[PDB]
Amino acid sequence: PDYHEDIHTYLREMEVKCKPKVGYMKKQPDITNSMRAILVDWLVEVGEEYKLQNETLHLAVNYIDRFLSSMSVLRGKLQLVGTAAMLLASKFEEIYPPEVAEFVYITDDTYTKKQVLRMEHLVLKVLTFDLAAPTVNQFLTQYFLHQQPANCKVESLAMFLGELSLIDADPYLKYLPSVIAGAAFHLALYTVTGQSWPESLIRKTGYTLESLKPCLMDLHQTYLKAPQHAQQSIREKYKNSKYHGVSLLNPPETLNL
Amino acid sequence: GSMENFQKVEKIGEGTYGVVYKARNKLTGEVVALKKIRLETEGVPSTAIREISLLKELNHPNIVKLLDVIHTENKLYLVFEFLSMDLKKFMDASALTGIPLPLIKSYLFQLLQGLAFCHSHRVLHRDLKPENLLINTEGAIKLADFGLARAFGVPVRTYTHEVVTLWYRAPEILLGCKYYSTAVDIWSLGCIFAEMVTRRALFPGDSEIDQLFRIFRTLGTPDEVVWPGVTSMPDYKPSFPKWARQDFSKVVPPLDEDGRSLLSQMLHYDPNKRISAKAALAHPFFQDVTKPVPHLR
Ligand SMILES: Nc1ncnc2c1ncn2[C@@H]1O[C@H](COP(=O)(O)OP(=O)(O)OP(=O)(O)O)[C@@H](O)[C@H]1O
Ligand SMILES: [Mg+2]
Repeated sequence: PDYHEDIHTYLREMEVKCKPKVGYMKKQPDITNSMRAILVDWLVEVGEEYKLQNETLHLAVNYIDRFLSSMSVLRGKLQLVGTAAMLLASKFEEIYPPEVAEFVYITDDTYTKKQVLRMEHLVLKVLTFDLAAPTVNQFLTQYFLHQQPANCKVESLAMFLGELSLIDADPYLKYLPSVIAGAAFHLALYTVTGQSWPESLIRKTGYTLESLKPCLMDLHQTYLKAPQHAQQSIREKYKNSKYHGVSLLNPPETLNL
Repeated sequence: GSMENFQKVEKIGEGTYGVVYKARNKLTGEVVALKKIRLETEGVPSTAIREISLLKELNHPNIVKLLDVIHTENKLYLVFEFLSMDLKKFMDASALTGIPLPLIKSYLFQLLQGLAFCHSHRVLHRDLKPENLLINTEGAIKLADFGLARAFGVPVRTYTHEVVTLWYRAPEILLGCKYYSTAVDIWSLGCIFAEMVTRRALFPGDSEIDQLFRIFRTLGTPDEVVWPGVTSMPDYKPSFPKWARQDFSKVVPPLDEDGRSLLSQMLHYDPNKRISAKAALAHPFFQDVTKPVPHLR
């Protein structure tokens, strides 16, 4: 009711400001998209194990991509950056974040408690404490309000697809969260109900199927190829009844776009 | 910015981590409040993480300005613009004479501007009370203490069940609703509005149940007519006493028609019907608002 439009407008301004550098991986001498994929997949499992909000996961990946836009990291340290990011996102987003010992424990003692704490401080400095970033998740839940009527499977499938985009910096780093959410919502809607991106969201977002097309073409491929992807933790996660087992729904073969 | 350019003056409060100092920039002359946050082997407190990231997004005349974060090995200093007094101290100094209506109305208008801006930027304050509102010598009042604040989503999910100091805590928190939202800040502001007028707290309970019963005795025990779904709320009990709603002119007797109308909309039971800060800015109570300086040192 009140503030829904003001908040949307504000998130659309901030997502431009909070966006990582699209090129950053080519400037990283020692890490790759493949290593990032492995890290993000591990963070999904951490979220599983400690029962963290989906929002916490998206925030952490945002912190990582922004950190890596200015800081060169060696491959043996990438997981430390990821652990600190997840700790920060947890402290920001969770009612009950896990304790620091729990974060040390799940890095299989690669790192010490002091390292994790020092990396937390470093990540805060580099991000200049700007932690309140817009995520695909935050756009999705607003878009869900435009369903007629609400459909739990559509919501869950949209969240699953939004989560898959986190894993692959190529191509997803080039799309804004609001755009990825638009593609994931349409694709979910289309898969479950056969319906399309509603004109009511065109009025709200200014996006049409035409302007969502590039992201949607990528996401559709990601969806088709998901069972063959080397990272599988998101598919496993979305088999649970919590998410209505949406990772077992068959993707459509074509979109018409 | 760094610690060498600041000269500490006096202690002006102690929240935690814990002290707040008045200090002076030696090169610019600017007077500031230094909130120290001690760095538990659990790293940076989540309360500081939220307080700082939210404050850095909120630049508004009626929200306390975070100027800088001084960021060393074992210490974390937040540098704020300094304000003379908190609203709680001001009301004590006005003990006997009271607070002029134009000031009360000015302060409420400004608090509502401040809060509408928070809510527009998806921030819930969650600890509005007189000691968290700061006033200066020019007639400004500002929201401060964002240590309990949080960035919300649309629509909200379940957030921390604690929240809001008891006297200012909304019925929906007290009845354990799974979802609460911006309406809880408005409830707190309505309590503070009443308190500026009477100079005593509107519902000073000492426990959750005592707090509910005081609200019920003032506003009537809510039924399904006034608040659909209330009798199915988690901490609702069908044994609750059923008090009649009293003449609203008796709740804050000095208030005239427009003030009462506005107060009644801020204290509406159903969070859906409760007035938003944005809509309240346009209430006829404010038709003649000005911004006088406080009438006191
Ligand atoms: N910018 C400021 N200018 C002047 N005084 C301030 C400022 N910030 C805080 N104070 C004083 O210190 C008190 C405590 O600060 P604040 O409320 O921000 O932190 P807190 O941890 O909640 O402390 P408390 O629980 O004691 O209120 C305030 O009530 C106020 O009187
Ligand atoms: Mg306080």
